[PDB]
Amino acid sequence: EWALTECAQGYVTVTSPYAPSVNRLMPYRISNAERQISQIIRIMNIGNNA
Amino acid sequence: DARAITVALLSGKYPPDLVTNVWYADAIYPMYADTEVFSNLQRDMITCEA
Amino acid sequence: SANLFTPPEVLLLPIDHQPANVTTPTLDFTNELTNWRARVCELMKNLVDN
Amino acid sequence: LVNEHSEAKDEADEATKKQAKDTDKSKAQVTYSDTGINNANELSRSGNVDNEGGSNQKPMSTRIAEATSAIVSKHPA
Amino acid sequence: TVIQPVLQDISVLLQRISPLQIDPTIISNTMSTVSESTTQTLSPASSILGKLRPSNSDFSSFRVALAGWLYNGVVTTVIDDSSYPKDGGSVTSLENLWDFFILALALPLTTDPCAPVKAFMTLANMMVGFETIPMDNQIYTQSRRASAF
Amino acid sequence: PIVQVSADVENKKTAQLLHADTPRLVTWDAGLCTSFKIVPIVPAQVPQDVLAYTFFTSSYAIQSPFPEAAVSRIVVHTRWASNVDFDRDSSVIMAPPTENNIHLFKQLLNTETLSVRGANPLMFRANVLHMLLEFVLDNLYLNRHTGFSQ
Amino acid sequence: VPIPQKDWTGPIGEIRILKDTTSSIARYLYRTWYLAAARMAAQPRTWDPLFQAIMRSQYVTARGGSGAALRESLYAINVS
Amino acid sequence: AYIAVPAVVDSRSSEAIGLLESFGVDAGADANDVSYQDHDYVLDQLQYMLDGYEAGDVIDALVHKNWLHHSVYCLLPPKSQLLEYWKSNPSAIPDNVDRRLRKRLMLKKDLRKDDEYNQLARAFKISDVYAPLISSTTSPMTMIQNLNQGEIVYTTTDRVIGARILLYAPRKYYASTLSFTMTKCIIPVPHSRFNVGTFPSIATPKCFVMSGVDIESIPNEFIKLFYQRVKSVHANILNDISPQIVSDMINRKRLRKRGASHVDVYKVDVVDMLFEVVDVADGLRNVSRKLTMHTVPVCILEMLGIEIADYCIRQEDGMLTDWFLLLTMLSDGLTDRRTHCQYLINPSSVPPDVILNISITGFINRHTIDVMPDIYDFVKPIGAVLPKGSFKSTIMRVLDSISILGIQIMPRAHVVDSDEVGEQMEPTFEQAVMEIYKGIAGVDSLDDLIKWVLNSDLIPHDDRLGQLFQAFLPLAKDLLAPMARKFYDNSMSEGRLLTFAHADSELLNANYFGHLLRLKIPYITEVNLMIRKNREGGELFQLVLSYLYKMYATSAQPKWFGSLLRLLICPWLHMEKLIGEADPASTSAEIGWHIPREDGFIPYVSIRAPRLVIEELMEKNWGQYHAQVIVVSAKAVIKGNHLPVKLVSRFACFTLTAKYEMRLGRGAAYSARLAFRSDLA
Amino acid sequence: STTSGSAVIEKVIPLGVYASSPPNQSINIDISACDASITWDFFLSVIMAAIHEGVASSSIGKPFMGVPASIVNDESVVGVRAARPISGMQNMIQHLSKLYKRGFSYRVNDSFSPGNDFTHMTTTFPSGSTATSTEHTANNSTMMETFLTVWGPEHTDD
RNA sequence: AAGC
RNA sequence: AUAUAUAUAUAUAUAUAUAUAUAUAUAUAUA
RNA sequence: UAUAUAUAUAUAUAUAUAUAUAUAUAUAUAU
Repeated sequence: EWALTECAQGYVTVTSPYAPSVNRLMPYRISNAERQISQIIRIMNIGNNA
Repeated sequence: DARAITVALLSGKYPPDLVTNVWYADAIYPMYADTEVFSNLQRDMITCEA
Repeated sequence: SANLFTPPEVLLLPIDHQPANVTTPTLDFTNELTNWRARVCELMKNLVDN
Repeated sequence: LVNEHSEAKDEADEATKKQAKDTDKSKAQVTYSDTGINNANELSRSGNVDNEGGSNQKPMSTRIAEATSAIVSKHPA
Repeated sequence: TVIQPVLQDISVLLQRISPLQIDPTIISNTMSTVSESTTQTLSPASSILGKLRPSNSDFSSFRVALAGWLYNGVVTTVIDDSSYPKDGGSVTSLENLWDFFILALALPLTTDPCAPVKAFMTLANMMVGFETIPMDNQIYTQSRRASAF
Repeated sequence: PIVQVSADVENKKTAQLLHADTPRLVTWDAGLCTSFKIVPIVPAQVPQDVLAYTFFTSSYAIQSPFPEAAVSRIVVHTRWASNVDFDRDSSVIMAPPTENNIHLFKQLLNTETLSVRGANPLMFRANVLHMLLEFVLDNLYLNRHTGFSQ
Repeated sequence: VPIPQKDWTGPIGEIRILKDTTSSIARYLYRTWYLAAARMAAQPRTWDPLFQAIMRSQYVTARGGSGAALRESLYAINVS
Repeated sequence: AYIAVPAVVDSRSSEAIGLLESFGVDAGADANDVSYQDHDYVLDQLQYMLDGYEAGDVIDALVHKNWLHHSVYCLLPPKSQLLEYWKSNPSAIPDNVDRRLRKRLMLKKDLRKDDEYNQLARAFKISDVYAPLISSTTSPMTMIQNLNQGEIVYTTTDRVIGARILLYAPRKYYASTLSFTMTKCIIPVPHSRFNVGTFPSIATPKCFVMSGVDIESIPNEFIKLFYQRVKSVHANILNDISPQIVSDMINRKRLRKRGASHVDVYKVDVVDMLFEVVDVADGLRNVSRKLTMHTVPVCILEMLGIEIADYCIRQEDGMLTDWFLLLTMLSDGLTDRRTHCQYLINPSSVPPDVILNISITGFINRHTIDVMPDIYDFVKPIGAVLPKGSFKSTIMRVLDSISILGIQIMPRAHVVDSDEVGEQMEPTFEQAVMEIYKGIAGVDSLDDLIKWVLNSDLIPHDDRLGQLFQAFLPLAKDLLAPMARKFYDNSMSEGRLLTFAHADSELLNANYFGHLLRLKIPYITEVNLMIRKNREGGELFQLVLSYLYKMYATSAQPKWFGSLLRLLICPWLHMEKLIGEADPASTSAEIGWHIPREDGFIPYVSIRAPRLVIEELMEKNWGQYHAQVIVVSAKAVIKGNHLPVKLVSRFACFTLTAKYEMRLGRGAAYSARLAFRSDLA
Repeated sequence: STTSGSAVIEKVIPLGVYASSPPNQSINIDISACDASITWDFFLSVIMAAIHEGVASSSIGKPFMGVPASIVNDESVVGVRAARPISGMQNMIQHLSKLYKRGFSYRVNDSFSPGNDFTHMTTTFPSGSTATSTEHTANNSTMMETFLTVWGPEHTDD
């Protein structure tokens, strides 16, 4: 919710529960290096093509 | 096209009664229910892994 | 952050950004592009009167 | 065999429905669901889990059935 | 489902024992005023009546609210988010002002421990762009929804 | 025959760029986390003229954790006991050594090999590497908690 | 001299995409029509409702159109 | 509990048909445990929505719908009509309205030139009264969220999705809306422990989804796209379950004929067949390859006994057995399970890639598909195009020996061979092709031509075959085409026939009339030639001929041959399970050309169906179609238009071909209309 | 390419008078039975594919002429068989491709011959449609350019 | 039946 | 003041269709 | 003899649509 609030520049409010949870698994966080590698690969695809 | 961009620069109007913090709160709200970004993150991870 | 040649979080623009301080906009002529249009019009006016 | 979160939500809907009937109105004035609070982490007791914390997708008796059926030996040839 | 009958039944008991009578026409007749025709249709006296809708004669919400006090430790009474102004609202809208009035005047009756904060923030939300306050958190802004507190 | 094709017309880079398929990361396995299977090779010498049949355990129809045979061996068989929801479709399975297993080592570059019973030794390393990669890939699962009984 | 059968992709409904490795002269015809379609579809006037209305009205004339065959063709699926 | 299956589901119909066990889920005791939701109208709304939005975002929004929560739209009229509606019967005005407007609406005066009501109306909008509104500028996600909480959602447009649509004020007020899809009139359901719906939703952490991974196997286009998108976006948050799992969770505490209605016969169940090519050339074995067969109907598998065991597919002769031909003939090709490329079968016993013994392993997919090829608008003669070396004789022989229900479908007399046009000329086409060689420099004999065109590996040089085509094409287009035209013209006279050809361009250039089908085979056709001994000009000549025809063919994707045999057989075999016991006199019918002067009648179509179906057929306008009959060996010709297929039924499996003959004298050309001369009973 | 009618006034007289005048020389080229020479074998199978592909980008998810969008099966890539949304123009292209592949069904009623009426299956391109002349001109120009650029230079040595 |  | 045409409001009558309930007849299944 | 499903005929209740008639108000034309 912090990320979503930040990315919307405060125009959207979202909420999260505040209580003992049951250990959900949400694998979405990766290092910047992987993002840069994927970005470079993606650039090389569109290389010189409109 | 230069003509089109000039037309855009010359003929812009706002809704008759605009309040930005309400307009954006109303417009942006649906678009942060999209979970495509996280999927892209997982795809990016697999790319470097491969 | 997938930025490569720019710092993370940073997004460049070819126009100077100046955050609005009101939520009820009204017409105003203190802008870069307004000045550009005014200068162009004045140049044409000088050209005609030569 | 329904999810605890689902039951907490499903039970909320039924309570709201009977509220409307009790006050002879289509839309209930007071509701137990669709409130402001993000009560997502709520759990309700359900028949999906047993007392050992295991999944009740197979009943206790049947699990005991397979368990002790593998130890039996028959009269020799 | 276990709780619902208990609260509802007590609420009916209170209604059929209290000497108090709820007569919405007290609001209606005491207005008895209306703006003229040539000017714009929006008028404050007419606008508030539409928000109140005196014709409707259901008050279970009031009756239940009293019963909620006896079971604070198991049931928390709150104001439904639909009662808050649309998209946070603004002080520039005559309609949104009445939403603030109705909501602010009714909050003290709920058992919500965070009621005062909600009563405060909902005005701040409407006030964005005219009046600014300092915020400690760099994530949360003044535009945070009030019902989230 | 098997000589293949690689050239592909790829005008649909736009579809890739606008939307990419998500990988299947999380999968659940409810079976045994094993890939090695013990198999009988030669049936046991029962009954026999030395020991009476009343001695042997099999004669009482008792289940055994291990095969009751004259000879038994270990064979790799990925997910031979698993119970998964999504299949990764990369199983590595051999047969008992009394049964031929040549076809596993001629799967990669033996496009020139004529006989069905033969394989080229010079691609043994490549075939082995491919086999190991598939072995790893087929086992990417998360163990699942089912339930117990006293 | 026909186009070799080994120079086509899988079907997309009814159509079949032509590969770019083809030794036939059809490749230039395909390229020309490709660029023509791309330039056509990018014109904003294509999406203007009036343009589409004009195109629809173009073939609405007081001349024959074999309406009878249309009639039994529609009756073949029980539409009156 | 919610389970989504990759098929269209309806509340009343899908229950009568065994939809769950059309997939494989047993669900023995009903006990009113399984419930179905109607999703057809949702599919129609999706199709309508596709006219203003992208498919992807519509699907993404629709996924978040909770199907266990009840809500519905409420279509409203345009504003101007809404006010005038409130003027009539001023008893429906909501209390939220401005009191000035309400007082003015009850004025009972015409309000034509009030000049104060005008301003009030002008400064009025629907959103002032109804909180949740959709005004054709709303993202589908917003609509889905609005239906997720709340029972009534107000809208001013009909282009909405997710639930039913009710009407506000009577139809007279709605003038812009014309669609009659599901708009319920002004006139106004619980959930079982399990619920089955076509769509899969993520509104709950445990809304289950059927197997649904066989995306290619989904028949319907829209459902296929929906499932593909859903798994391509939310692959990691889905609860995939198998039919066995569904059977367990339905029959956990309990385990320890579709009633009576109209039955369609063009819905068949098919399965994927998994097997391997075990080689037992010695006492040991091999696991050479693992292959899959795709579209094998269950009816065939149950008809001819198929267990899972070590089957051998060759006889003492050395060629393949008949049942294996039929089985491979009814499918949609093979596929290797290691490399996912297509697979083709070597018929001959030539060392490279021989198949002698196979072993079945299991059956994975199961779903019901329609059999109607959908290019069957009118009952017309059928022309099938197969390449040379396609077991034509074997297929013809096998088909002829099928006498399922006393009708002997597809007799040898009702099929015409491809080569039949060849011997119409005293010098057949083949010897002209042989003599072509004289027109080529450097070639002095047909043998010289063969060694010139091939490169010692039975491959055309891809250039010399060029001049072979150069010389051959004029021969075909100048000699074969006209004689073929006359041959087909006469052939249509005797009645409906099955026609075989080698390249579709033959039929196109001959102006052939009837349904045109291009079919391929899961075999190597070229190898089928040179093993076939007793050839006239040598086998290599036949190879060259086959190459010439393949080059002669057009550019069009040939479907699998099974798509024809399935339609030819499966409906009849299914119907035998229902009609196999009843009295044939009642459950039989006949359609034919009537000619008044006992009475002249020549059969056209043979119909077999239950009594109710035949009785329903009895009252149809068979007199609408006319033909000219001439004369036992009679023959006729149709004028006007041919018979539409739906006139027969989606029931009442019939005969695809017929031969014209008069049952027991001057030659006459009187007239004809067809009559339902079926039977009295 | 011109668009003039058969009235003598509206044509390009200057073109002809310039072409005939020496030292310029003119070549007169005509296509015999032009409508009968354009079938699915070579032309239609290519033009239909090209038009269908060269429109998806600038037109995704939009109706046209009353024709809506739809979903079709995809098999271009080997192995993978999927579904694919198409625009209104692509729907029209799919249907028109069906029609072109099948052929044409001509109905005849010979008024000068009693008993001469039937249906003739043909592959000849229609003459009464609105796309006849423009399509014929486009293919004429394209084939001429292809000859002048690629085939012709590669087939003569003088 | 009788086009663009 | 009278006649004709157009628009709005109210009342009454008639016809048709769809849904639910009751009665009788025919066909099939179960006891 | 009882129960269930389908079809047909009659009656009651609800909704929609069309037509006719009467009265009142406004506008135009004629005496």
